[PDB]
Amino acid sequence: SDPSSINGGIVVAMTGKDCVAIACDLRLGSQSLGVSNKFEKIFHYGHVFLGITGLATDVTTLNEMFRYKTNLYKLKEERAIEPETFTQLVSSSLYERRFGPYFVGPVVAGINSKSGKPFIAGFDLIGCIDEAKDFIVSGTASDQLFGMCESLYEPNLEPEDLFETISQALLNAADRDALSGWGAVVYIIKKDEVVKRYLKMRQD
Amino acid sequence: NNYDGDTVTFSPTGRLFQVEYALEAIKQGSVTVGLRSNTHAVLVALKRNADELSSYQKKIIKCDEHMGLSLAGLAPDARVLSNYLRQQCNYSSLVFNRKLAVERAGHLLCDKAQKNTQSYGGRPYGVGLLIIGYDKSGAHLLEFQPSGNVTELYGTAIGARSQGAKTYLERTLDTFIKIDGNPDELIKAGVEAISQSLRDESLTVDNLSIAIVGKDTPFTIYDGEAVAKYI
Amino acid sequence: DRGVSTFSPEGRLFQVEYSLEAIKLGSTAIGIATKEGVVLGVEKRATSPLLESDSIEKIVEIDRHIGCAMSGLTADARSMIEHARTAAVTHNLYYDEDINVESLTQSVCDLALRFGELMSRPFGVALLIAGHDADDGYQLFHAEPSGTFYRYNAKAIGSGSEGAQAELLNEWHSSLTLKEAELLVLKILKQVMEEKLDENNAQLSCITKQDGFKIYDNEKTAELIKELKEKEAAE
Amino acid sequence: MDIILGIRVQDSVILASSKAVTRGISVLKDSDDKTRQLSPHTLMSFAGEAGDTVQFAEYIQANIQLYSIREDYELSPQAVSSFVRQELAKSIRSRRPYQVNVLIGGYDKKKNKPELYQIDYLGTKVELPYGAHGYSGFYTFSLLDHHYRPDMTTEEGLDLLKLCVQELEKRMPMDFKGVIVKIVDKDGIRQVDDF
Amino acid sequence: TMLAFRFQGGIIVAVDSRATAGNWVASQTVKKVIEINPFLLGTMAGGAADCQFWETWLGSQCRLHELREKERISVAAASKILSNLVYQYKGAGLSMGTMICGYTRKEGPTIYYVDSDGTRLKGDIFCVGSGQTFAYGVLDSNYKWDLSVEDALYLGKRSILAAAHRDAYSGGSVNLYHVTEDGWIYHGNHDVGELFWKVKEEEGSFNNVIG
Amino acid sequence: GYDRALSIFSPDGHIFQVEYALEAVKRGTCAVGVKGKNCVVLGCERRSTLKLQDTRITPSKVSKIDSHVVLSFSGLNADSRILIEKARVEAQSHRLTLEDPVTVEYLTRYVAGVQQRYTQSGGVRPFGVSTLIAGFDPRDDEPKLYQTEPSGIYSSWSAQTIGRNSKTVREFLEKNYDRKEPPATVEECVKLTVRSLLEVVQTGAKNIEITVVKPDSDIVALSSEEINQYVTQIEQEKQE
Amino acid sequence: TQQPIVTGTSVISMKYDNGVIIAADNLGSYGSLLRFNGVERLIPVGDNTVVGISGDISDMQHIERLLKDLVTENAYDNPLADAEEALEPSYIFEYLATVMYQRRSKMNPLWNAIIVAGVQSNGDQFLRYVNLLGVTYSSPTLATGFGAHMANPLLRKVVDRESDIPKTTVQVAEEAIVNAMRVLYYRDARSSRNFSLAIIDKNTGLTFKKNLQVENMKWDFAKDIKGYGTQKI
Amino acid sequence: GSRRYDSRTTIFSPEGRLYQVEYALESISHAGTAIGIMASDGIVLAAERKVTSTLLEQDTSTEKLYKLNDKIAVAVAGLTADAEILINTARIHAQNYLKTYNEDIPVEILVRRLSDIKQGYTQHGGLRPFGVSFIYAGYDDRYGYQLYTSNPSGNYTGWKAISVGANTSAAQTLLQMDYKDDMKVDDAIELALKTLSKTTDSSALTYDRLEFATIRKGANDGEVYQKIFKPQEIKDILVKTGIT
Amino acid sequence: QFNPYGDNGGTILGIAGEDFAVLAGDTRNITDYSINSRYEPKVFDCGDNIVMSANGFAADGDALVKRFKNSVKWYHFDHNDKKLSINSAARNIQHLLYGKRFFPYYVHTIIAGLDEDGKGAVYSFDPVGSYEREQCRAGGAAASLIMPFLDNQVNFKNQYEPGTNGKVKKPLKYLSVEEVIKLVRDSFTSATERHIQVGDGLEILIVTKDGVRKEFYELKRD
Ligand SMILES: [Mg+2]
Ligand SMILES: [Mg+2]
Ligand SMILES: [Mg+2]
Repeated sequence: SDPSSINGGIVVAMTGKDCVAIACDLRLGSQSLGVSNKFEKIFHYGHVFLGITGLATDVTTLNEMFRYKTNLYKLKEERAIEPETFTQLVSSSLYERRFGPYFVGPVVAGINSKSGKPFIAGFDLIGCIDEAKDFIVSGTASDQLFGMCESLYEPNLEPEDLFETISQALLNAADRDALSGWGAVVYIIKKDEVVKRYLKMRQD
Repeated sequence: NNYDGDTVTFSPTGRLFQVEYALEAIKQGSVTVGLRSNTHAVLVALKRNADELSSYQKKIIKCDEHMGLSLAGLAPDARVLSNYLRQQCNYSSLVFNRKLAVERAGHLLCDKAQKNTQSYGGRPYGVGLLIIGYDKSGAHLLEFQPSGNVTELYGTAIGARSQGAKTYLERTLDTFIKIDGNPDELIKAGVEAISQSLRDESLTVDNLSIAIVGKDTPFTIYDGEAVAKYI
Repeated sequence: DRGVSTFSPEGRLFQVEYSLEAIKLGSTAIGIATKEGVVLGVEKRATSPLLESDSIEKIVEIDRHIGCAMSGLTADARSMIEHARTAAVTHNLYYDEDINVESLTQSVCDLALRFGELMSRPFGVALLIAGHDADDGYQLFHAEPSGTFYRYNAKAIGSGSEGAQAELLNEWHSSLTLKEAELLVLKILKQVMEEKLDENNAQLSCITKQDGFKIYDNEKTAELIKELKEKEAAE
Repeated sequence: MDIILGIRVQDSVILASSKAVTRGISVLKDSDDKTRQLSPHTLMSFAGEAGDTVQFAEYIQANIQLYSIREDYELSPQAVSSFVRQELAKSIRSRRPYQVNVLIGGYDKKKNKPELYQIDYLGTKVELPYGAHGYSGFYTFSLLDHHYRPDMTTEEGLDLLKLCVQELEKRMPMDFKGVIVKIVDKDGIRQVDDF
Repeated sequence: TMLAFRFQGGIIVAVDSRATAGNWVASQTVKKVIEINPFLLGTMAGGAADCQFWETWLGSQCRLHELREKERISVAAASKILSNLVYQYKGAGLSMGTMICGYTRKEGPTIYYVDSDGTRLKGDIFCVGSGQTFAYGVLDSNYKWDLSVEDALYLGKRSILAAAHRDAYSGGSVNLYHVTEDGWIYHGNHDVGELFWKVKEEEGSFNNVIG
Repeated sequence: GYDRALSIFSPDGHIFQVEYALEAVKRGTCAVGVKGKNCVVLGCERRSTLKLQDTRITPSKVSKIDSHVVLSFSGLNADSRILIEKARVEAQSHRLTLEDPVTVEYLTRYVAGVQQRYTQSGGVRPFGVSTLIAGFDPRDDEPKLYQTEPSGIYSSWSAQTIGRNSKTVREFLEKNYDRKEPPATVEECVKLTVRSLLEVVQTGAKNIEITVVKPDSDIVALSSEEINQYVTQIEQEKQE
Repeated sequence: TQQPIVTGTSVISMKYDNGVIIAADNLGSYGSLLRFNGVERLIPVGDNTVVGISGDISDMQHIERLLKDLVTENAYDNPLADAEEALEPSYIFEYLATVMYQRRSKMNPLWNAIIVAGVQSNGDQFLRYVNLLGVTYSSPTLATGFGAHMANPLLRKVVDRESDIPKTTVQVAEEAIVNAMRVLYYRDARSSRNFSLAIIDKNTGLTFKKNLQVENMKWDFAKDIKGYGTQKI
Repeated sequence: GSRRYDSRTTIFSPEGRLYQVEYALESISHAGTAIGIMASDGIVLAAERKVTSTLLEQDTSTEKLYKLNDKIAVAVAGLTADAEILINTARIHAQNYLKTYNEDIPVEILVRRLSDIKQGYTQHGGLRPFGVSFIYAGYDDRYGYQLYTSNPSGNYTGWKAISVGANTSAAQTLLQMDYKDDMKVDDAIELALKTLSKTTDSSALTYDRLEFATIRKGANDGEVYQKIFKPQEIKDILVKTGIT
Repeated sequence: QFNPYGDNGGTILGIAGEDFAVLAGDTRNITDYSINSRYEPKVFDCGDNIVMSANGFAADGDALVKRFKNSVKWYHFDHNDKKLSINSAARNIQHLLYGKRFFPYYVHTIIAGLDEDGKGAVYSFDPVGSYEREQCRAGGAAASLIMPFLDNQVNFKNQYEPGTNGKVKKPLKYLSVEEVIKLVRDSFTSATERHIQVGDGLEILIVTKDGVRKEFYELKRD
């Protein structure tokens, strides 16, 4: 009934030293029934990464929508969109559906190509921007993620250390949620290289 | 000349040529006569045929139980205007339980025709109408012109050669107005009036069309052998 | 330029008068009404011998009790026929009865003057609407693009109309049989047609109370043509 | 309607769909084909609310057939599935949404690969090795999770499908009157007339 | 209760005649068969007005088709005009259960079940209405493809009678139609009050009732 | 909206815009249609003023409306796409509602109806296109060939040509086509269609396109070499 | 759809030999609060019609304006506005009846019960009712709200059927109406002592009486009533 | 009324020509020449900027070559403002197709769509047509490398090599002379520049008077790269081919 | 909440004879337990020898009758003063009713007259337009009290011929206008006794080839 918890899933993002990390589980279900263990929730448009939790049809729809908009942005502007600008675009796009919203919990992550400054941001289903320094959480196990991140996180972590922190934050939070898990992916992002790692986790 | 391309253009002398050309279509139409007394109102119309195989074009249209008209000019325009009257007569009945006054019926026709003379794209109506009726203030006869001008009269005639019938009625004014409680004599006067507009042809059984409305007489049309009595 | 709904100084609508000229260029169509039925006949007028003449549909069914023949810009007639068929069927739906031929004709003629700046110009086609109803019996109407319709005992429209109408003037009487009318349409068509009349370049049809509207077979018309030739050679 | 299954093997996609059409307390038909051929190498099975299912399927069919004629070209299964998803995703926020769940089984002639897509009425698309809609998956996914291997032969796929239908016939309360099975491969679409 | 089934000699259509408003019997003389044309029949179940209105409307659409196309409309096309129409009104509260039955050269004898939910089904046998289950019992146990027009007509008559007896919202009388290659043929109105005692005596059935 | 009456009558009872649309058809490349006993062939001229053309991707002159019906044309190329699109949509709509593909006559009647509508609608000009519509009705082995024109009139033809120098090829077809015995085979029908185009075309190289339509959705377009063999055989018999 | 706020109670009326009588108190209630004590709910139209309105007062004021506008509109291009083509009671009623039923059909009614009382051109008595549902009926006696339950019974004792109308004089009819108004004051919790009464006679025309009061009331017997059963003091 | 002032943009001449289309084509014949050449391993787009100035900022300037998506590009000849209206529409159409089918739009489908829009302005609406002719250079996995052209009439055709704008008659003759089917991109680059160098109305062909682009599978493995040449890169290729 | 519907009570009855037809109805109009009018005509002459009554919610009933009378007027205008046959009127009323299928005229409509062969005809409608020609039909409040009586006394249901004991039915002999009026009066007298919404007066409209005649009878006023 509650659209935000039919399919289930989670996303978490963190900042480190000259790097950002964004991660998500791979589960897609119909309430109790697990349907797919390859439903990725992180997408990217150039060097800007977007994670989306919530109702899966809207996750897919928005991805297609932001691909549409960022492709036109690039043709006209003759440059790739930046995280700060994309964040405003996501907010604008969501609020235009104020009284008929997409049931999602987006999370933007990336590094500004000009300033080199790491950037993360979260939103509610209708566009409110949460621009945190430390971390952003989203999904059915957001409470769990808040508790993991708030205790595990420390500022200025190196890429390979940040990987361990965000991976353990996601994994242990998902294991306390019935509608999350079934695999996980972690993106480690630096100014001009991105590494994608699939995590080994319990499949129940 | 340069000012007759559309209805939205006055001429340098203040004339509306498209309206005047619409008025010309009436003069080409077949003659029809209207006249009334204090009790009854009568329409007499000379119907026109295409040839000997064809029927004679109907000239008279019923609008309500107490009102109707005769036409001269573009028949389809008379159908549009008579349909409008039918609706207005009907609106008055359904909403106010009130038979539409003949004078008010004329005012509505005037205003409908007027809109077509002041706007771009449209055209004036190409027909003249003679409306007869019996309402709360007795018998009535109206003459409608597509310029918008509507005129209440004792008697009149419109169409080709209508001047002959109109002069006759102008002489007979004092006589036919007094024909009260005698429908057949009032029709006779109308048949005699329309006869002053005939040349070459005469009134035959499928040529003549008569209508009447009065105190205790609903608007009824007489055609065929029903008018042989008056030939 | 000038308005589409403009009156001429004589009090006629330019466009309506010009559409009448297009109808004069059309192929001949003849209708004859009798007490045994109404006959409708048309000149097909194929532009080339390779054109399959049976595909030329200038006579058309509106309902079981109403038929229609056309002359002029025949493409314009299609929407008029569609309206006529819809009006005929719709009335049956609303009133559980056949529609009067005059009322059908009136409904078609209401479209005529719905042009301005609605459609952009009048229809360039005249129709002969023939049918039967219980009230007024067998009827033939001539529907023009002016919105005017006259009832006729007999009528010819198209390129050979005034010559055919003069011939119908002499030949028609109130006691004609259906067979006599059929031959009469064939006779007058043969007179005004450029090419020699046969079953392939001319088409007959009739409407009777019993059998309704029927388009004649080429075999049936061919016999009536042969019957015509013999009776003309008989004196 | 009720049960629709799909399984993608080595060189083909197999769709199984129940034959029953129950309208209340009566089984009206026991030979209903709950599928439409969208293109020569693409088949879509469907299940949901009465009327909406067929109306939607035939609407999709018409659109794909229109595309085929216009371009003289067959769309890939992936392209067709994306078109279908968008229609359902559009539909879910309509005045009256299409209440239809579908499986799209196609053979991509360009890549020489079978492809199975599961899409629900919300417009939720997933590519799968095997899929189901409604209560079917609750019984069948455990068997498939167990006996399925990606290099299976069409005959092995049919045997595994029989195992699924047998389990459904044993444990499901509703009598779905067996299934119509259809295979989609490089040579096109064909129906297994004995199952 | 209304049924229709395909067989060797074409189609049999049989319906009851009762109409109710709650427990109140509004009419026992209802015409639940619609003669769309000389080859098409329409059965009516559910809302009286909805069925009547839209099936006579269907006949107007079928007539317009054969005027435009100079050819008899197919049973498939006729049924789909009705199903597409009611589908536009889906949710508004129409209540219809109908069988569109007919014969054409290209199709042969054909029956389509059309429904206010938008359901359109082709099939050999259909029973629709509150007493459909009672009619199905008799039909399924006695149906064959090789039935004589006489025997098929009786089976349809008997299957309605079965439902008229048990179903409280069915009864009145039985209307029979037989659809062939040359069109449909009406086979009379049969009052259940007389038919029941006749069948009971001749057939030896209905031994639970006393007469 | 733009409501201007562009197609209107003139004093002599002519609609000049419709007649000028025919002049656009007269300018268009020649198209020919010939129906045999069990087939219809559509021949089309390709003007050789345009070389360096990519014949793979260039819009072909003959277009499939459905799997069993085809449409060729003469006149404005851009205008033809609009009619073809509408026709293709109507073909799928007919299948969807009637559960049966369109008859060749029905599809023609639709396309002709669209063309007519553009001759008495405000703000639009007529289509500068005449079409040849050919195919076989569903479950029918009788060949069908229809023609349409800007005015909206349509009719069936045993054989017909449209476009530039169509007067000449119609002259040829009128003396060479026998109704009592039409081209009995595919070969004879294609040969007669190529012969008719050779009266007008110039070179028999890439200037002639041929498309053969047979019953039961059997439509194929002949290649350059296949057509070139007909061109070779025709002239070798002519040298006598 | 709304709910009535400021309301008017019973409107009572009856026919007599030469015309009709209509009456209605001058109160505008706001629920149980008797908020407005000077409200005129009888609205004359010309010199031959009186429209009595109960129910929502804001809607009454709207209807009052429609009628005022109706008179204005009827005078336009009408030389016989004060003669043969003057507004009749039957015209005014049918107009209101049309409006009432149209408004109910849009699910936005005028929350009223109206009685149009008047005399026609030919001297015939006119008395007809219409309400928020567009329901119409005529009778020798008509009353709204509580008047339907208490006034009609009393007025029907005077004119029980059509044949009793010529036998009923204006003095007898007015007496019955005034008595009915007293009874309603005794028994309607939303009535006032002050009321207006209108007579439309075919001979003497329209007589409109304002500031009438209920008088000759019986209360003395109240002194003898003690307790609710057993109490003696 | 207003009829008096109506030019009637969508009518036939007595000869059966569309006045406004013919006059729009006359307008385009004065525009800077644009050339497209298709090779087996890529496509070349070359175009001449019209009588420029020394004070024009060339590196940020774009009047001829535009990007529709990553696979398709266009060369413009005519009114630049008109072209940008259509270009933005085309860009949107490609994105709509990508969103619907999750595949890049086939070149012809995009070309047909724009050509249909142009057609509409010649048949209805009473508006003037777009005074623009395009050369479409694109790639998809069905037909591979494709060259098309569209003009104000809305008619489009496919080409191996083609020119639009000024001196197309002279340009098309020169292309027809030196073009061969087994030609490669580097050879096509040379042919394009040589053709412009001979057909130009200017005294000499220089880097500041040119826009240049290539669509190559010369991208690392099975994929396509668009290259809009920079002013310095156009200057280098002019020296390489031996024109300056 | 606003309830756009109401119940004005009443009861109507149509009986088709061999060459005549009657349409009767009581003259009482009510709401809840109050009488609005003891004489409020419910059955109307609509012209063309057709009589009509729309029983139930009077506002919808008056609206429908008014609209049908209007349809008769326009039928004359549009079709050359042709007489509207009873079968054609019935079909026209179906379309009037079904035109408001999703906001119905809350009425049970009955019309009576003569068919085109001169025989008596009665047509019955439900609120949403379903209709059927009948020999006998009561409508409204006390329809359930009257119809069984009419099944018995007009169609001779459950009646057999003495001596045969259930074997031979009572033959369906035709009824005269005087016989029908007796059955109508007894039907309304009986309905008045046991139904509180029925009483005051009975008005009957009789239709023959000669035209439409009226008869009025008193009913109990309690
Ligand atoms: Mg689990
Ligand atoms: Mg029972
Ligand atoms: Mg009582």
